[PDB]
Amino acid sequence: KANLSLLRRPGEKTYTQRCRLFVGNLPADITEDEFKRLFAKYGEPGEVFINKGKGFGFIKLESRALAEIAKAELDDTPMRGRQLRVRFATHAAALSVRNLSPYVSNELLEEAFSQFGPIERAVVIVDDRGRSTGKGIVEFASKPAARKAFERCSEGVFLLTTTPRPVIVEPLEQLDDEDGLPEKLAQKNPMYQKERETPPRFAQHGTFEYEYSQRWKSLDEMEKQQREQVEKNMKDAKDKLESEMEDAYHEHQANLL
Amino acid sequence: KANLSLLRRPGEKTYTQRCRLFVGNLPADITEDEFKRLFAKYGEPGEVFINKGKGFGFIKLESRALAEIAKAELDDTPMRGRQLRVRFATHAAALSVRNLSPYVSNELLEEAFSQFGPIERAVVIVDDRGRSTGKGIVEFASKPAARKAFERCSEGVFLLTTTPRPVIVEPLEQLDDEDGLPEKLAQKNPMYQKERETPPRFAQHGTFEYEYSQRWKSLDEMEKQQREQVEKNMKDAKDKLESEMEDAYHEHQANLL
Repeated sequence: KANLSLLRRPGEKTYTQRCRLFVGNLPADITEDEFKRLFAKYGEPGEVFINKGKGFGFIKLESRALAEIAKAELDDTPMRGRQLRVRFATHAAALSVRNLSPYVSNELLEEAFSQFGPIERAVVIVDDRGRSTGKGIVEFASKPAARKAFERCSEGVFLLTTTPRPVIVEPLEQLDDEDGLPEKLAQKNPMYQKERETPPRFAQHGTFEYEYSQRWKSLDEMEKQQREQVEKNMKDAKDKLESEMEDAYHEHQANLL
Repeated sequence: KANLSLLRRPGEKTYTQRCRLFVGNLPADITEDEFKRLFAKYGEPGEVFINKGKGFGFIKLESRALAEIAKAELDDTPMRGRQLRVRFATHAAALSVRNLSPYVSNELLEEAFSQFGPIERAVVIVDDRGRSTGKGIVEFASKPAARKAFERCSEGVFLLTTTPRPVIVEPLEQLDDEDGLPEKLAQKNPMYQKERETPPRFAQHGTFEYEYSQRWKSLDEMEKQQREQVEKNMKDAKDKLESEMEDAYHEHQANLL
């Protein structure tokens, strides 16, 4: 109980953006001291922010594990007749990385990107078999550090290993698969009422909806084929570049024998 | 303490695949009764599986919240000199859904797909602004139920609302951004030693690595443009189909005046 530092993982930084919780649906009469009291069981807080009138707040805890337990224990709990909503806040300094060679590790990715500023986390995304997907995520402590990493890697050629594969850096798309789109918000849409008139169904042959849908599916099948062809054409161009460059290199070494 | 049912969220099913934890690096002398004792604090277990010789096990807890707390409290804890690894198991019956209209909700998606078998969870993926991305996830309790949903929606025209948008059902790609690719596994690769010889760097002008990388980047820029063009061409074909079908429908209604 006294040593909460036991929840910190090896090499984990403390009070990162991954330790930040959002709390929504707070009663309008909440105080900052009361909001701190709600999280007192989870050690010393880092940043604390409350917006009384909109009933929401932010709090940073010491470790990811502490934040996960606090989220699990406080989410959907009542406070003066309001069920609280506790969620992890969205990361404001995260970047996607791609064109990673198969031997690039989480630690190498962190070493490399640390030159642009302090890293909270860097990870190589792997498939169900543990093989690299060639993609990764880099999370910086601040937005300027991410912006430098993004600008420098786009302007210059950032290489991680002997084999010169340039890292491609792009902003990370932050998507929500937790709350998603609840009926309560979809109801607010003006078309919703007319849209729910026809329930879920399999379209019947000899109807306009079946004809339109079958034709739409054939266009979607065509799009996938065209996408797959572009990928194959450009992969062939990339492989031809690799061979041309290796031949030019071997011709150079020959001139130096 | 006595009523663990308080951690179950509204409408949440109990003992789902989302309540299943994987535990790795168990000592070779573990017993099933001892493995159950490690999780006794987290209520009655569901399915329990242990493989003694490989030092791993699976356990199902009552609610997602219970599983998150157990994961957070037991991960990286010592057991007879071995640090345990606790993770959420991968879902074995999950499907991706796309071409969803903007007023399709999590609840509608669940209602619809429940005809193929019991649903554990169905969710519409939303962006940072809460707007539908047009994509969703459907998690079934069993593999045959997912296979039916996948086969029927591919063969037939499954529609969710009045506006006939066919749902496109595809298997969900299960990727790992938690453990990723650690150095300990990348080290096992035969090229790793030769690959780490050249440290992370910006390539210098007037080198073969700079020339190859700049040319590779221009081919990657070309691929993105070609991908974006295919998308635009096929979107124009889809929009033209929508107009042709609406005109054919209005011509039909005219014949019925």
